[PDB]
Amino acid sequence: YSWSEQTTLISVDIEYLDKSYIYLYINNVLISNSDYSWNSDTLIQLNTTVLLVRRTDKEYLYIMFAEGAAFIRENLDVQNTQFLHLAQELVEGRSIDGFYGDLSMNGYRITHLADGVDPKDAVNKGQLDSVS
Amino acid sequence: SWSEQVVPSGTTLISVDIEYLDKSYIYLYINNVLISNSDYSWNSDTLIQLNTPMASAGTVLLVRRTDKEYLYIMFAEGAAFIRENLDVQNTQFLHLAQELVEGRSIDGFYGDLSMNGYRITHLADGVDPKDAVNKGQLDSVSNRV
Amino acid sequence: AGDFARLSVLSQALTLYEVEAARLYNAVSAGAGIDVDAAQAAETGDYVQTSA
Amino acid sequence: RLTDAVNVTLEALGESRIVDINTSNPSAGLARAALDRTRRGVLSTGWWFNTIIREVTPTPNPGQIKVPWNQLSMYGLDGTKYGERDGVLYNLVDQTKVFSDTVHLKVVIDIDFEDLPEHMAMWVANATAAQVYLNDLGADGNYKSLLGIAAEYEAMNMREHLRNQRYSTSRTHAARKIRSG
Amino acid sequence: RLTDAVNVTLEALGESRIVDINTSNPSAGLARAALDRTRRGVLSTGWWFNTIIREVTPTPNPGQIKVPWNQLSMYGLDGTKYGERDGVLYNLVDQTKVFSDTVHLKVVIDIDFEDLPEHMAMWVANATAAQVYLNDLGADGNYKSLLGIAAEYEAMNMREHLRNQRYSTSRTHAARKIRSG
Amino acid sequence: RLTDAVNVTLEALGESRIVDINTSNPSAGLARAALDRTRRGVLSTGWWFNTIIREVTPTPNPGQIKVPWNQLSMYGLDGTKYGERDGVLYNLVDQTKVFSDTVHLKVVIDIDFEDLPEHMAMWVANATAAQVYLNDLGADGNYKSLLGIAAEYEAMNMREHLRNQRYSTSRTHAARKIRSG
Amino acid sequence: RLTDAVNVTLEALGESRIVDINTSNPSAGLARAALDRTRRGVLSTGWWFNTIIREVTPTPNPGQIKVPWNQLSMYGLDGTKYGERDGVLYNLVDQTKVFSDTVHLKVVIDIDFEDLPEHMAMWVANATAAQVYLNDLGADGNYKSLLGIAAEYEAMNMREHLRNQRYSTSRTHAARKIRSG
Repeated sequence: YSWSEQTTLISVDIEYLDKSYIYLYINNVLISNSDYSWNSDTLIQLNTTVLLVRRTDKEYLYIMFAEGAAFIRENLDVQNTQFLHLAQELVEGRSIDGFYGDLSMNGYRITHLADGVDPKDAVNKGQLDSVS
Repeated sequence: SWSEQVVPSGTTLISVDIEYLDKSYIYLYINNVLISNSDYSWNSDTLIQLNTPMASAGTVLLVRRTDKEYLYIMFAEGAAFIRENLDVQNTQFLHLAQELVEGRSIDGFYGDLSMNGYRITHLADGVDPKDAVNKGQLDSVSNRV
Repeated sequence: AGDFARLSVLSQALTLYEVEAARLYNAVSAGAGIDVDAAQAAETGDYVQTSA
Repeated sequence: RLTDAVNVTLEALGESRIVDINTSNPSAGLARAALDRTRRGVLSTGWWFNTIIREVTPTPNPGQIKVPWNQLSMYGLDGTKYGERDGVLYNLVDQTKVFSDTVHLKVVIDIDFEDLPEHMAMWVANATAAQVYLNDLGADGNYKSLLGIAAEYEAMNMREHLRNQRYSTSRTHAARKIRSG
Repeated sequence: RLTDAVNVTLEALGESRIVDINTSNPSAGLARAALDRTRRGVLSTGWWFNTIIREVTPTPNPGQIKVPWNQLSMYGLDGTKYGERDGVLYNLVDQTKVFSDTVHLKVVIDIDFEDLPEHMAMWVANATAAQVYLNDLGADGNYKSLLGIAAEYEAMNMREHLRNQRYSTSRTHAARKIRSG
Repeated sequence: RLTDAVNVTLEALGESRIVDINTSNPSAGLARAALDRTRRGVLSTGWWFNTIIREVTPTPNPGQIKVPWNQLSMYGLDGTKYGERDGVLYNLVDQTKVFSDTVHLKVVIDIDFEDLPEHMAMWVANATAAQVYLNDLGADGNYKSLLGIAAEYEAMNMREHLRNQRYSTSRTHAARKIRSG
Repeated sequence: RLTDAVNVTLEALGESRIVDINTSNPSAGLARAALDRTRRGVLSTGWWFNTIIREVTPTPNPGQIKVPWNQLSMYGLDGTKYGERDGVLYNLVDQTKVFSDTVHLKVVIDIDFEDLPEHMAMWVANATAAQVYLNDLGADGNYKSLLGIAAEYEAMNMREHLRNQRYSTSRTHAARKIRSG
């Protein structure tokens, strides 16, 4: 609901609050926003796999209210949409990039683990059985 | 949302830079050990003084955890719907999203996690039988066999 | 005694004035348009653009 | 005296003078507010009837100091800068509110408009009238004349301040004079 | 005090001043926005109330160093260019966010409009009023008078700043004084 | 911060401030575009938070170099002039795109409007507002006042740049100082 | 970038800027024509991005020497006047098109408006806007302000050109340096 994975024109079906909130990935490589332009709100044209990841900033409020400023009903909706989207990428698992504590998952197994190479990485039993 | 630093031994003044909504929302950790609120006092808004100076140099951690019990501003019971009230109410949610993203607030998962073909890197060595293990301890088994 | 005291005060003032005179610093005017990034190096007599 | 200042301000605009201060006239309260703002702005700098040198010790075991007086500016006699947060003393550079030892400082208190010297009060009243006229009826010859009157009263106030505070050559001449004795 | 400055800006426009806080129909919000912008711009340069981070040793695992949220400008005490990116310290010349050694930096913070000295507050209010008047009522003699008043208040602020920081000659004369003893 | 700059630009014209950036207001997008143009034009010259010294080697057997970063200007530390054609490095005088050895160069990157120092951002915002006012409502006293404000913020930015970059007499004095040691 | 400069010229005229490329009803074609003419005129003089034909030995059978198509000005390194006629090298003083020996000439080429440094591009855009404004809306204070902006950008361009070409004193001091060693 917050990320899309799919040769010059790329469509953007996921909603966003700003164009700069969308990061484009080609073969798990990030592309700077200076290398492509937005033809429309649902079309990205490159200068010359495709993954789109949204990441709303969490340092500033998107809509700042000021005393003596014009107000419309949609301002509250957009302000709420900011937190809604933030929770969306929180759920999709593409936002959290690590942990700083001990996970206490009670009697549940983790699936689809890539084989580690650095001996500090975790290991699946696809290698344990081979060793055994 | 949080800050970690190594301070020399004998330091009592700790300076915070985290923009908190309440003084009770700031948690002080010394060497990964939680410090009771009775062991330190707030000299000012951005200064924490320890009752007893640290005996030895250690790491100081200043995790913030927003109290997600009730809405900070309840509009139906007297809030005037003004600029600062809305700003603080949205700031609560923004802060909560911040600590949730930093990843220091999640303790465990009650379900089957799925890394989807991605390694769980930088995993510490297990100590308990129920704990997970890394490739480092698989090396001993490979060598013995 | 009074002459010695006056001489001491004058000598201290002279020392302070010499310290003030020994101070060296270059003031840069932004409105002039001098290329400070290239004028700072100079030394060997380069061609630095200025709007003055 | 305050009523007289408000009447001066009203005369500058050309409106009707008031005889009862704290009335319901819209321009009466405006004059009082402008006078208060001008007074607070102008007394911020140290004068002879504003600056008092005081030393306050933290009453409890080393902690906060609640700043007394109606302070306007607060200079530190020692090598520290002081502020005023939440009504208590605050170290601007150290970002702390608790002090261990006694602090010596020179504080510029605020003076009510009824208890300040005549020249200073006239200067404040005329400056307020000039500002109000400039804001209301625009900048013209009347504004320049009011500014000139305010400047003359400012010169009188400066003369009073210099007379009551003897500022002579008595800083380094003490060393050259005590030796001759 | 914020309402007082908003009323200053309203008086500069010739409109009736308000009493209730931020619950007024007339476009006084421009006054608040201009006041905030002017305050940030003026406080951007280092003044006598700015903090210092004497030593922040980073933890090797994250590698990033937190900076105060209300910071405005940062200057490294040593020869390094520093800035903010995502709320943490940033190396401009190296384009990196990680640090392995201690950093001594001087940082300028932002101050709320009810928590700053009287002279600086008056300067900010008068500059905001002048800017709003220039935007709305044009550039006439009133704008010039407001600019002059703001310049006078800026001069008073500079006087206060020089009073708090004793900028005497104590840099190279220290060597001569040590030689004399 | 960008919304605040756009609001400053709108205030200069006298229109209504916006609270939601990236809206459908015709003048909102104009302000953002003018701000971006002014920012790119002004950051082209080297500053302390733009210039980074980097060396890039041709990754394959001697061929083209794809230039990274969001470069604005590109000076060459060696005796060659560099350009940027089709997103890769280009030798302006040699008219070639393939390099044999590693190249050392000083590149001036571009900085987004949300992550630049306060003084520089204020200067850019006020210059954009002045330019927009000049283009829209013509050249008058308001334009000159806006230019003066922009010049003051330019002076503040220059002060910050000179403070963070220690530019002292340390070019030829090293030869006359190491010999005395 | 070309559309950005066209929008600069449109803003100078006070009209609404466009987004689509060269598919606009309003007379923005004059902006493009003036931009091209100004770019060619400015680039006519030698800048730091201009090529050199170190040696072109002609084949005796045709006798003619080809020159770059996008050339603007040509200067012979030796004492010969050169120019273009029918796309080949031409001898002005001899009025002949054939050559029997090698020629060392310095040639200035033309650069597309999306392929030139930022400062020069901004100077060209602002000069085009000023010229279009002078042609259409007359010569008022806006024209003078645009001319001043163009002059500032030209000064920045000159700064960049002097930075890229180190024009120190290394012509006659080489003899003294060789004598010293």
